[PDB]
Amino acid sequence: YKMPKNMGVAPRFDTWNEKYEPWEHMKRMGRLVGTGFYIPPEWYNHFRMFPPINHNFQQEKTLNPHNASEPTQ
Amino acid sequence: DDMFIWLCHTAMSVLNPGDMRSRLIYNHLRILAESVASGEMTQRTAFRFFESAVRSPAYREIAKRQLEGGAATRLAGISAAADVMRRMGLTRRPMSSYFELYQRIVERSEAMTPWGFPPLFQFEERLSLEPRLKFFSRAS
Amino acid sequence: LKTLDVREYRPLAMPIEFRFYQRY
Amino acid sequence: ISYMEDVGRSVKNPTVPGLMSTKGMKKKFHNLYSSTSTKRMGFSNPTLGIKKV
Amino acid sequence: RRREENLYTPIYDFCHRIREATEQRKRFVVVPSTIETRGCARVMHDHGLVAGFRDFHNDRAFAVELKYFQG
Amino acid sequence: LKEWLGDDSRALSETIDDISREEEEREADIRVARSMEETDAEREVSRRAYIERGK
Amino acid sequence: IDHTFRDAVDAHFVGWRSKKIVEDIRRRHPVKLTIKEFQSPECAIGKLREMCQAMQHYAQEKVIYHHFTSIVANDREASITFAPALPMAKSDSWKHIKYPGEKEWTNALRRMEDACRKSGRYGTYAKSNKLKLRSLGQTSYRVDKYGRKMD
Amino acid sequence: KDPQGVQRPSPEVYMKLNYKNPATISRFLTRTGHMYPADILPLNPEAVVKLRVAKAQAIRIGLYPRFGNPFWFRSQKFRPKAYQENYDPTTYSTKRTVEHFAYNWVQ
Amino acid sequence: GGYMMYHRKAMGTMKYSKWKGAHGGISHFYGRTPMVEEVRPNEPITLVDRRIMHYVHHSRLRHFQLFRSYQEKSNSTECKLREGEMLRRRWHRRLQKSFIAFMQFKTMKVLEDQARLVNTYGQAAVNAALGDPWNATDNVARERKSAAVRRQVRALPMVNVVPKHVATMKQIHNDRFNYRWRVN
Amino acid sequence: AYDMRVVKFSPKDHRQWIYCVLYVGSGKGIAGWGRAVAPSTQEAKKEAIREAFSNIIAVDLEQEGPMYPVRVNADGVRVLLYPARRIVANFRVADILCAFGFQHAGCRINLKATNNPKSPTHTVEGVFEAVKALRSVSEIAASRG
Amino acid sequence: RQHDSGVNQYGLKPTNAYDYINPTNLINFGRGTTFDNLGVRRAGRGEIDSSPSHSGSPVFTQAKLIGLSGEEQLTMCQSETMALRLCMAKAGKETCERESRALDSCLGRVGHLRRAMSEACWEFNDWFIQNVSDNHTKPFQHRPHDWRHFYAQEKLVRERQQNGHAYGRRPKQFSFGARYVKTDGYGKRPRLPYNK
RNA sequence: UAUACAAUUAUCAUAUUAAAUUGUUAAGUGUUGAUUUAACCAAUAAAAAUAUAAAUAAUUUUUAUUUGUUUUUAAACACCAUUAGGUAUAUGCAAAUAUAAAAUUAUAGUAAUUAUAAAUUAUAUUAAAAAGGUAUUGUUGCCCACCAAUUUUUAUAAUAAAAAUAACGUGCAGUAAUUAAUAUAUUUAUAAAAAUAUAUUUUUUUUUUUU
Ligand SMILES: [Mg+2]
Ligand SMILES: [Mg+2]
Ligand SMILES: [Mg+2]
Ligand SMILES: [Mg+2]
Ligand SMILES: [Mg+2]
Ligand SMILES: [Mg+2]
Ligand SMILES: [Mg+2]
Ligand SMILES: [Mg+2]
Ligand SMILES: [Mg+2]
Ligand SMILES: [Mg+2]
Ligand SMILES: [Mg+2]
Ligand SMILES: [Mg+2]
Ligand SMILES: [Mg+2]
Ligand SMILES: [Mg+2]
Ligand SMILES: [Mg+2]
Ligand SMILES: [Mg+2]
Repeated sequence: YKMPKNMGVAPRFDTWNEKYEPWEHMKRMGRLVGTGFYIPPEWYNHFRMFPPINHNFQQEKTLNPHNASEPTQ
Repeated sequence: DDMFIWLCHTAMSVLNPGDMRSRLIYNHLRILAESVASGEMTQRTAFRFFESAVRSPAYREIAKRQLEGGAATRLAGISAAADVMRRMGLTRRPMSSYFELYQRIVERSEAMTPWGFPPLFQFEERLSLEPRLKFFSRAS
Repeated sequence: LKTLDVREYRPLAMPIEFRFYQRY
Repeated sequence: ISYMEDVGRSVKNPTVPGLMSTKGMKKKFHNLYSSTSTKRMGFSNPTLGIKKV
Repeated sequence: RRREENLYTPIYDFCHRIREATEQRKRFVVVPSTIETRGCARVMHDHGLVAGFRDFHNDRAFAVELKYFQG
Repeated sequence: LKEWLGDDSRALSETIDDISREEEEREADIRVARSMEETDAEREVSRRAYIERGK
Repeated sequence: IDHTFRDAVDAHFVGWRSKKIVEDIRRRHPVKLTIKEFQSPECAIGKLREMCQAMQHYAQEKVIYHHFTSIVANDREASITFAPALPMAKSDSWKHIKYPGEKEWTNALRRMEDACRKSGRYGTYAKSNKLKLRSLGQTSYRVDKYGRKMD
Repeated sequence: KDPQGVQRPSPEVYMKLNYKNPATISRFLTRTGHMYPADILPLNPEAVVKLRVAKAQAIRIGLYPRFGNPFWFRSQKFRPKAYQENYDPTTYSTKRTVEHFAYNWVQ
Repeated sequence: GGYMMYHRKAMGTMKYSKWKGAHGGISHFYGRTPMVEEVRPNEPITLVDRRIMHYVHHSRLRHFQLFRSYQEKSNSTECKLREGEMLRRRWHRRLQKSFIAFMQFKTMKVLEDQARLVNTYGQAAVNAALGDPWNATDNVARERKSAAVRRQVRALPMVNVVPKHVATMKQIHNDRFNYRWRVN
Repeated sequence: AYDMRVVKFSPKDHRQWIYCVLYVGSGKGIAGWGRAVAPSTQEAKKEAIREAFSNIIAVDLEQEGPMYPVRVNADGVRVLLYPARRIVANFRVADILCAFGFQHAGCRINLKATNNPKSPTHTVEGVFEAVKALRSVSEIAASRG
Repeated sequence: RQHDSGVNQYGLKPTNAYDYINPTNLINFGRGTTFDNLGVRRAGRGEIDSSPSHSGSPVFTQAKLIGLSGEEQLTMCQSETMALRLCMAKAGKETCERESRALDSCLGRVGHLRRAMSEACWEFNDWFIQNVSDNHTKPFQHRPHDWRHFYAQEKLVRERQQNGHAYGRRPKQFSFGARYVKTDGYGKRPRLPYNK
């Protein structure tokens, strides 16, 4: 049984984005700082009051090519 | 030094990042830069932060009053991106910031589909490109 | 059949389809 | 190119075939010399040798 | 399609429509319209689990607007 | 448009046949597959050699 | 057709291989029984005799006719050769199943003894003293892994 | 724009895809008379039906040969014969592309 | 016994065997003839033949005929082979398009280079370099140049190579044109 | 846990690498877990530790335990984190939940305790995954406007 | 920091649970492996495991694309060589070196042309690796079993036509001339399988 | 000894809303003979092409109907056997993977499990670059049946069946593995198994967008 060489290290093509998405870090850092025991990094001190955009969703989660996901790009 | 790569992406890899002279978007970029240096953020995370940052209500529909295909002019981007590296203390010798940010763009200008990037290889991920083929890299 | 394993064979691969069959 | 001259072309194939027959000889490729296999472990691939083309 | 299979209900696939449309991050779902289904919608919209809803007095279906927060 | 065909026939035919011959003898130098080359003798030799391998 | 087999061989093998070789004789083929692997010359002929005395036993009941051709009793090879009868005119003119008998055996025996003694090598291999692990199952006493009793 | 041509042939042609037009049968076959595989010369399914039926009928009536394309040369006008001198930006021909690359570089 | 025409044993030459059908003039092959070429006067038939054979080979007709006319294969192996062929084709197409989409970029960079040459030496000069007859005083010069171009454009007949047929031992494939192993 | 895996660098060369699973915690509301495969024991320990500080999670303790059931599975390990009167859990899971400062949580791994797969790795990764899926009440309230 | 995030000190950084049980996977992907060569799974060029991939099957035909060194290979000069060959074959009284001059001119250019094409092709290998290749990470599309689901869709259809019964069933192959060798009352053409 | 499946996606045997069924065409003689095959032997050789629309959706067909076995060779190929032939493809009979299920084996008491897929394995003509492992420091690797003793359960078919098992003797069936394997079908038989007819990759790939 022959398979493509790097299938061992093959990325998860649906979910590999989640880890890096800004909201995740906003929430995590949000309840980390809330503890009182963590010095907030400065980006948090900033985006604390300018939280990122709501309805930008990846194409991985929404399987629509025609959806224009980003106001920017 | 990877900082310059990041800034190259924010300048050239983003269609219509608003008016980059305005103190709002400018501050977004500043903060994210200082957070890519000092390792507080992943490059990918800071990039997705930048493009998802809050700009102005009905953004696209104000964009229809300036842009046709949504591609803004790249001068404001580079002037801001050099400005940030100067005002933050990023380099010991002042000029180096601007020079590198400029140079890395000029070299990529000759490449096929220059301002698009595969999303996996664009930034830090498990599997990477060899140091010669990395994108805004000094070794290309 | 022979009630035991004549071969000692351990594949280390864990394909996501084999494990969670509720979702794939 | 040294010594150029205006001399005329000759008849094609002026040379008479040699006394040794090249026709009756069979060409050997694979087994010709003796080789040492760099195969480290495992059974040798059945497609290279041990498999009709 | 056969005997051993479950017998589905407008509530059953109402919930699964909404669940799947929430997983794909859609703004609108077209969903089965029965008394207790649009009842369920009004209650969810009371508690703010749903951005909005409407029955167009279409016989089969009506529509629900989903709400997302923090991604 | 149809064909130029040079001028005289035999002068063309000579060339075509020449290059067909040259292709024939640049072909004869290609490596064959092991199986085509060897007899049934060494096939059976390698067969026994393989069967008995467990000793 | 040539059948080569070892010196140590089961009754079983003798039976089915006998029937095989006779079935091959029936079709007019060349038949030679050969021992190229043997502990002793004596053993080698023990088996040649076994296979042959099984062969006539089976081939006489199905009544297929063949004559014994060649005994080569040699250093590296202990062998006998049988030839079938060509036609039914050959079966009716000569009706015989012809085998070697004690004289030919014992003679080519002593000839093998001398031939092998002359080269100084009395067999290709000989049995080894190794005892593999053996279970006997149910026993009335203590037994070590090799199948031997405890003193 | 047509992965499997629903455009080929243009409308008029359908009229003549019947059994009595050996010529118009022939412009859709090979020089041997066999059909082209779908991914070579794509045809609107109507045309394929009409064509295989046509060739069948024509054959059993004696109006088309069981092998061969009798109109092969005449039909060449109808096929897009592509000159190596022009460049069609859409080709699966990898030779033509590199040929023009060569040409311009040498220029 | 009765064999088809593409059968191995088809036209036998033996003391018993006798060929079937009208064999000359208007013949057994009457409407069965796949190709016909009127030989152009003063054209060797070797160009004709190599044209026919190149045609058949490139369109994979000789492949098919060799394949089916030698051995029987069940409809499953035939399907497997044909669809495998077609999917390998599909893949390589999607490779070619990528190559081409790059080579059009290369060609663009070349044309761009040519533009830079233009504004270094001026347009007219570049045109001179490219064979523009600015030195043509009268029509006779023009007709010399165009006579040159005529003698270039006239196409000498191409002798296109046809890969030989490889005869292997038990013939797993009689489509064999190379010595590489194949998956049957 | 510590463990040993064989690492083959070539058909001759074989190394013995070891395998660490641990979790860093402070009862003040912050924990994290890590695992690593390294050449030596000390090495894998340090690696696992920086892998655990990379993955640090925190918990909002305003509510002191989950206010709704969290049903979530790590790879092949189905975990339930539910509200309880006190802390109830397997000893290890329990002082993991104590590392976060939970008073009222209670938690169960894989229905019956005998259910496969069960490894020390699985036991840790499960409860950490579960806690990482937990939503604070304030967050829920803003979520509905 | 000083190197990649997917690669730590001892090898590829082991994210999924497969890496911790099988950590040969971190440090060895083959005989083209070096230590800088982990996380970049493709190895250098002209080197073992240097080949780029397209939908999982590796690209081993590159030269055949630009028509350098292929059987289908692009030929620069034909008209010349043919012209010169004609000259040689016609007569021996007159010898034309004019033809041999046009030809050797042609060749003299051809050299540089070829080096150009090769260079452009290596640039294509680079581009193809950056913006197209998946680095052997996706399932093969090029053999029929990979498309099994597609064929299934077709079998299903022929089943629903048959009243949702015979799956994977096909008509019995009859004979070379089944239609004309059979008497009235027996099936002369192969029926649908359900119809038997 | 008692002590809590799933219900969003699960491959071997309990089918079910479906448009089919029927078409009379082709092919055949000139003459003195090495065709086919890796190699043998029998011995005239050519051939059998056409159909869409339409049939309405669901609610009591489950003793009904239905899933590649088929008269006629005075017609061949093909296959099986061997100069002496057999057979040469849906009018009888024949439910059956397309999944409704609760740890492996086992006729539902036998042994204590089994099955499994991406790490690792040097030579396939690019201006050197694509490849498989039932093994696990890995082919001097493992394994497969018959052929003795014994042990144990039983639904006793040449010589009962099944399970434990470490002898002796044949071989070399399997790990793309010396004519690739796998499933069904039919035949064959010292023993693995082998021949043919269909499907198929848990086998390795080679790639004409009218020439
Ligand atoms: Mg295999
Ligand atoms: Mg591998
Ligand atoms: Mg096992
Ligand atoms: Mg394996
Ligand atoms: Mg006969
Ligand atoms: Mg247990
Ligand atoms: Mg490799
Ligand atoms: Mg069932
Ligand atoms: Mg008993
Ligand atoms: Mg028994
Ligand atoms: Mg074997
Ligand atoms: Mg076999
Ligand atoms: Mg085999
Ligand atoms: Mg089988
Ligand atoms: Mg047998
Ligand atoms: Mg069988």
